[PDB]
Amino acid sequence: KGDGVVRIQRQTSGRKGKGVCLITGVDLDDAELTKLAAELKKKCGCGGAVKDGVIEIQGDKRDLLKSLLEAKGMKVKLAGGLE
Repeated sequence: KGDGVVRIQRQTSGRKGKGVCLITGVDLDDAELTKLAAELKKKCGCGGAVKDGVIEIQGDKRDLLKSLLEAKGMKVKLAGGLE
C-alpha cells in the first residue's frame, strides 16, 4: 500500500571535510518527482537540481531526510555501514 520508496545516501570521504547527498529511487510519476526535489530545494539551504531521477543535494542532513520522507508516509532505506 504505497508504491514508491525513497532512499537517501551520503558518500562522504572521511570524518568531516566534504559530504555529498544523492537522492534516487523515488518510484513516482515523473512530474511528481520534480515536485519532491522542488520542495526540498524550497527551504533546505541551497536549491538542489534534478537529473533524470537523480537529484543532487549538497548537505549532510540525512537525519532531516528521514523526517521529510516519513512526512509522506512512504518507505525509506536509510543506507549505512561500518568502514
